[PDB]
Amino acid sequence: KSYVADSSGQTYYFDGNGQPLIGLQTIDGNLQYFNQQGVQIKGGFQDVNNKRIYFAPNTGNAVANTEIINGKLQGRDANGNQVKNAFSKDVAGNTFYFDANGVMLTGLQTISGKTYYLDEQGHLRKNYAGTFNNQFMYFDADTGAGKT
Amino acid sequence: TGGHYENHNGYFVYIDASGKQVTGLQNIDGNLQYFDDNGYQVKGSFRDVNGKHIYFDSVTGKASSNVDIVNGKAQGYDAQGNQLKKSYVADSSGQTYYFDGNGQPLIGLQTIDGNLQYFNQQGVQIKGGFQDVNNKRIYFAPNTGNAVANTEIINGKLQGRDANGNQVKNAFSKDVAGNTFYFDANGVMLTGLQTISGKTYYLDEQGHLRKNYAGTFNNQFMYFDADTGAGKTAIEYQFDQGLVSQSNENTPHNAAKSYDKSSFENVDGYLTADTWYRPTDILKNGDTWTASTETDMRPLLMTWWPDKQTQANYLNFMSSKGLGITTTYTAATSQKTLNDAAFVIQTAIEQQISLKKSTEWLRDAIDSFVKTQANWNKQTEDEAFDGLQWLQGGFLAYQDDSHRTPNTDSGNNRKLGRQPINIDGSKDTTDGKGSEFLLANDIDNSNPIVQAEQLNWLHYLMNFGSITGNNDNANFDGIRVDAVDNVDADLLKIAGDYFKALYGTDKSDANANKHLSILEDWNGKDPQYVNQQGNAQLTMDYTVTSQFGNSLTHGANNRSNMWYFLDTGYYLNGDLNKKIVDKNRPNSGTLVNRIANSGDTKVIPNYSFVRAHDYDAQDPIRKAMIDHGIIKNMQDTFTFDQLAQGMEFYYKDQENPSGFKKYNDYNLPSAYAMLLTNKDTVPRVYYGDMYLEGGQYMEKGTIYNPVISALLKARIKYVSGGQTMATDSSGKDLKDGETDLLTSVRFGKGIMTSDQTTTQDNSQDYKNQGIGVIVGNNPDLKLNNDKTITLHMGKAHKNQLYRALVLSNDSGIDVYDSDDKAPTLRTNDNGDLIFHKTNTFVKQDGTIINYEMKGSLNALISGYLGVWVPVGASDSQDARTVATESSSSNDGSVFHSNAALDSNVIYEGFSNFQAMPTSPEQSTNVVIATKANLFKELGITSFELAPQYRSSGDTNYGGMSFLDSFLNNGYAFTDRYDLGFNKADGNPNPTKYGTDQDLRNAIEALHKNGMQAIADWVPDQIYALPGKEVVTATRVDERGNQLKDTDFVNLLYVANTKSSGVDYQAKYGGEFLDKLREEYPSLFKQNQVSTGQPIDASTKIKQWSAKYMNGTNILHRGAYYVLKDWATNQYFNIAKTNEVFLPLQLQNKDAQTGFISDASGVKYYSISGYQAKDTFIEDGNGNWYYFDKDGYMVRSQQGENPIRTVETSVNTRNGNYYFMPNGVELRKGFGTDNSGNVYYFDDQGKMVRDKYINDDANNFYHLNVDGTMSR
Amino acid sequence: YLNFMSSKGLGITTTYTAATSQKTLNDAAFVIQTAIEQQISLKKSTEWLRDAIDSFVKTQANWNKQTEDEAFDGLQWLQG
Ligand SMILES: OC[C@H]1O[C@H](OC[C@H]2O[C@H](OC[C@H]3O[C@H](O)[C@H](O)[C@@H](O)[C@@H]3O)[C@H](O)[C@@H](O)[C@@H]2O)[C@H](O)[C@@H](O)[C@@H]1O
Ligand SMILES: [Ca+2]
Repeated sequence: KSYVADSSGQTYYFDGNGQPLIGLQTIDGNLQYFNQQGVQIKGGFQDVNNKRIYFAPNTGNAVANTEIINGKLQGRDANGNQVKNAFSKDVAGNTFYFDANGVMLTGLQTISGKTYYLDEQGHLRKNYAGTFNNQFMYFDADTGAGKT
Repeated sequence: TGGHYENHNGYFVYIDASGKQVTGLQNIDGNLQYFDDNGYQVKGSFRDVNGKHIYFDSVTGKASSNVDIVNGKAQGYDAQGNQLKKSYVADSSGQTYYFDGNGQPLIGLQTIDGNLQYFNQQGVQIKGGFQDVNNKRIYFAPNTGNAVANTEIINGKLQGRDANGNQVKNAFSKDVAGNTFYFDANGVMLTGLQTISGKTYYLDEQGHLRKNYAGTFNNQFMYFDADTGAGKTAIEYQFDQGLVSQSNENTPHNAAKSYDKSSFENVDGYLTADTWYRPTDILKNGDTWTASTETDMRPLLMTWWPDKQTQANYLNFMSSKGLGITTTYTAATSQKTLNDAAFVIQTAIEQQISLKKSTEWLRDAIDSFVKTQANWNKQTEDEAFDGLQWLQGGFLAYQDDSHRTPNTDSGNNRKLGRQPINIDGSKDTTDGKGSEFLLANDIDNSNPIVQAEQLNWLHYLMNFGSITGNNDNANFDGIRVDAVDNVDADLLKIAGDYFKALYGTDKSDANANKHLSILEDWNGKDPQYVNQQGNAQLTMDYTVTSQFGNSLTHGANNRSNMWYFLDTGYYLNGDLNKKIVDKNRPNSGTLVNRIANSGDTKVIPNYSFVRAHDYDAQDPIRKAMIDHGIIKNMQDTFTFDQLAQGMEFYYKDQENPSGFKKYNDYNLPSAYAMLLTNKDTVPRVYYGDMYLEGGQYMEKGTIYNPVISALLKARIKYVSGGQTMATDSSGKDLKDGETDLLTSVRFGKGIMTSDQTTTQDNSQDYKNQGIGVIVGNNPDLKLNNDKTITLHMGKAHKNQLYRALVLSNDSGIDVYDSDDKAPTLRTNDNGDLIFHKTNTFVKQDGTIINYEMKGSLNALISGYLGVWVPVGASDSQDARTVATESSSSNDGSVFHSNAALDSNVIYEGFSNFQAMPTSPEQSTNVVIATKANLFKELGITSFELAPQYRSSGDTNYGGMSFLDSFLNNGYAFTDRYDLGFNKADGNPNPTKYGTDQDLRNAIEALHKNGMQAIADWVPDQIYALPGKEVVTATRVDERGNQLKDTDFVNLLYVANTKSSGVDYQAKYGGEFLDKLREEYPSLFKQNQVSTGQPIDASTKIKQWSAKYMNGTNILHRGAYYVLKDWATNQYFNIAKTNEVFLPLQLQNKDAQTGFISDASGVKYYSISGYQAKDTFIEDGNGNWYYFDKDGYMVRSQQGENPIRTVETSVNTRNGNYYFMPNGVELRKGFGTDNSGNVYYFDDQGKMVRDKYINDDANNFYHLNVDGTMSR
Repeated sequence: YLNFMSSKGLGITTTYTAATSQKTLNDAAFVIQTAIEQQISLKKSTEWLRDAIDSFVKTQANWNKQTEDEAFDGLQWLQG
């Protein structure tokens, strides 16, 4: 019931019997994946079951991430479900918003009666002041929502 | 649970199940959130509740860890709002602090958990950069922040920095990427070949140390170590086993008493890892050798092993069970030592046999050990889950291999994936090839003998009552074809022509319709093939089932508009005014256009549904169990108790008054309203929409029951004539007034158009017929005050009074059983019922009523639904059209979509997730008999019964069990002809649904009530066959295509393929064919498409075996469970004494094993004593070698190319390898040829071509087509 | 100051912020002054307070090294 790093800095988890876990496993709250050889997947996607999940670079924990499918950015949540009508992060730390059709949004966007500013790259901008509606608007450091 | 989320002025509010707006901290459905005094929700800010300081996330508003500047200083906090001590915390901007014993952040250099880290003046952790701490200079890692060696470019020269921040001089040092460099006395990185401390290393142009790199460095070959990159000469042989004799004083004793089936447990003559044999003598009690008696069997692995690796594992494993000194033995261990050790284990074994007076304990020890080994478990079977492999872990295709496995040869049959669109194999190279493999053992339906047997079974079912009870009223009338796309499409023709011959289905609609038959045919091109072939069975119409998913049935919020139901593209330019049909579209659209269907243009006859036993049931019900932790995987095995618990949550979710549904489908009444009013379709109704899918059969009705029941009885009364369909909508996007509310109308018996005022035959039936349906998918729909919505009931219904059958509102859907109890409304001169935002309706006598055209949300709807009928309907009014006896059509076809066919309704009267009957009286088919009446009066003309076949149950010979099997639903079965017969001891043995008598009584009862009974025809597979055979097998995907990266090709495998031969398949198999060939010769003379052959009744199938199968799901036995000699690659066998092949130890001959040099080269002998020829061999230290046809290891010469092309008996291994002077195969590394060109060789030694290749240190290289490295 | 003196048993232990109303803080400084004069009479001394003030003063960034930009590169290695 412990992790071990080998010579190459690869990571296994051995259970109650000393035998390595394979496949999807939940360590406490943490969700992790293990390949058929018992090695922990770190810093990459992985098609477990029906869904598709990204696992973090050093912790190896399941988290939201974005990848470019065809020529369009797509968003992936912590459960491996693609994101529609919601905000989702990538591992770098940027937040994006994806519409009903799963496509990332760009520019100034009014959602649920509040207004957020997304740059050319689709990054949600926080602590950003600018004349957005041709009228001054400061975008919150908290949630990026426009205040007057 | 049970409170909705609302957004006001940009903020989230939560309104309770109580109906109260929520303030304060609240754990809602497992998420911790906060709302201020106005009831708005907080995100990306900290709040104080009790003595807790809790941050909530900026996206979700969910409680999680952060750092707050509190007064002057930084302080960390957890998810529950406790100040953290001696822990890391990451803040909102992804930055990291470490807070000490007092909660105060550490600053400057520090060591934690053996890791050296730095913190800036504010206490933030430095990551991914250098840092001048003290006098020195240290790099800290990107994510961990731990101190590590790194290199930076000073001036134009790379420099190296170690973990302590000192620059590196006269040593090796890494960079973060992973590359090693060497730096000289003057600190400068070195290049090229370098000799340091009496050893030589190769550094490329970039100064990277190259490991596992072969190349001619001194003009003389040199292999650079995988460990440290130090050059070896590769002249010393690395194998540690010289040629040794194994024979000794025990050989003759442990030798086999006989070389045949007497003395060897076997399958089809071959041996397996867990084979036991009869040794000549037995070391009884470990004391005295005594001749063996027939019953004294012992395990092969006590005496023999396939390789030293396995031998060493056996010894260590048995040691661990108390049998010997516990040992660490490796393949490197000398053979002599291992063999001596095996005998001391043998001794201990014989001692525990005398002590326990048993061998069962050993059987279990051997079994356990055998599954330890990768070659004898699934790891060598390439488990995968993409495609239909999702079900069972992957498939094996059996092969025609007359040399090794002749009982298993199919006679050049096994045509795979001859689905409708690929019946002639013309799409075998594309994705259009059918997925022949689905579940369990896939039957070879491309073999004419098997095709005949499927027809025998078919006849048996259509005459089940005559055959099993001499009751001619207990016979099935039609069929459902399970898994059409996974079988050879010949079966359709076979079935079609049978029905033609016996029932004259191609004569008339009355004959055709007396034997209603349906197809589970999911491919999008199946409908048009079925129609080209004359519609012998009805195709499904997925296009409508699909659109229900998108527009009503699936999801909340985003849904396709109701507009999509029209498929306006059917008409040219979507011009409803002009209505010119589009002759040449991209082969798309809904199957039957219903915008203005006057019955004038012929369409493909079909059945349609909203749900099925296997559509929108299986997945939801399991997602529910997963979500409540009852199982972990969709494939996981679950018990009935596990299912019952999960079902409670499923039901709770289904009937949720909130109106939100996590697992269940939305708008089901509204979906059925459309299904049951549509022209040119035979609707099918799912038991599970009427009664609950779990527990006992008909135990409790669903909430939707009354509404759907009403729709069904009204369909008998009012549904006939032409149809129109429109929406208050023009496309994806809605203009100002537009509601996207759909209006569907039927006119009455002879009325085919809006503007038609009377029938041609002057029948008056039409006046009290017809129906109006209005449906929306928007529960928040509110009309403009101006807006009016219209049902054009038609010019045949001028000035007529209409009354509601069904109306939605905010608490449910009201259902009106008769004209008096319902609100009426009268049509105008043109025959339109006009509706406004606000309506005041009058009952015919009773009262005046108020009603808003308002979207609603509750358990029974998320949208709008209104249905209206003409008042004054007779009690026995019947709008159906009876099918005519005349030969209406010379088109050749069987079914025709018309008013007669549309007068049918199929009821799929079972669920896969029903519980097992608690008593005989509650068995499904007993209940069906007593309740037949009820279905007559809902207008069901055909009752689709579950598959009646005896469940294979919990029986499982290897590989993944499936839910069909362990839930006993009847899709997984062992005996195809056992439908609930008693045990031969006389005792009852019902299926899940009851005995054979219960079934015949159930079928008769349906005929007594004017309904047909449909038999589920399941020709694709059969489960859990008790007898083993040895097949030749290749690992394949659903389509029977070999996996790309598999070495499992044409290997011998023990499968479970043979039937009991004393079952009902044996009794009734092939019996009725002779009778039928005599009576209808043409059936047996007609050629099938896929084969060019007719069916072959010259051979009867009373017992299944592998020769009639295409394959199986993987059985977790291993690629080499069937034992083989590595040297010759010949498998051991003892069937026929003329062609015996055994290890020489077992024949008391001398088995010599090991590597031996001679003047020509090196040779190798396997443990079984044979010389290695034309095979690859792995030594005890893990190195691989290739021995050519002559028997000599391949090795590179001075001045010659080390790269050698191999063509072996083992085809999968063919390729280009790089053999060093001592014969070692290069693996996972670069190799230079004699000319200085570099190539790369993969995990298995093979050359790689035409692709980019990546490195753990992020170096990228390219390999051209010819193999060379561009880089 | 109010939080620090509170923690020594001199008042209700408090989280006060710069956001707290000036009125509330001033009232609270007086209830602390009162508590102070009691422990001065009780101990008949002011040294205890001298040590309490010293300690509190160095708590504050403007009154300790944090606003002095401590560095150790070059000869600054010797004394900061
Ligand atoms: O003990 C493991 C490790 O813990 C720290 O590093 C963890 C992790 O911290 C960052 O990412 C965390 C993540 O947290 C929230 O989701 C934020 O809102 C995100 O912006 C943020 O990324 C950091 O980015 C990662 O690089 C890092 O792995 C300590 O720093 C380590 O020393 C310690 O070993
Ligand atoms: Ca098949």
